Amino acid sequence: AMSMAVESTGNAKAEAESRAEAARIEGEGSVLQAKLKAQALAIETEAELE
Amino acid sequence: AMSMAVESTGNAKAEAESRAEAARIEGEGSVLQAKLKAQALAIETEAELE
Repeated sequence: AMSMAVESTGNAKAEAESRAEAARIEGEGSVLQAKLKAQALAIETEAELE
Repeated sequence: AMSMAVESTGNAKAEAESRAEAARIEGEGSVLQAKLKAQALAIETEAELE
């Protein structure tokens, strides 16, 4: 029982930390997409402003 | 369990940091597109202004 218990806990922490680390860096990805697509829209309509 | 755990966490951080770094620089891409397509529209209708 405890054998396949640690089996199951690791086996699911597997498909867990997978999507988890993917989430980490897809998130910091959108973080800099934010900082950037900011300066995109921020000055598109700064020239179009004028 | 912990073996395929670190497997899964890296395997998903893979498809994560992929879209993440793509997001980084597609974002800074639109950032300068912004600074530029600004000066595009900013003076199209500066001559058309006149």
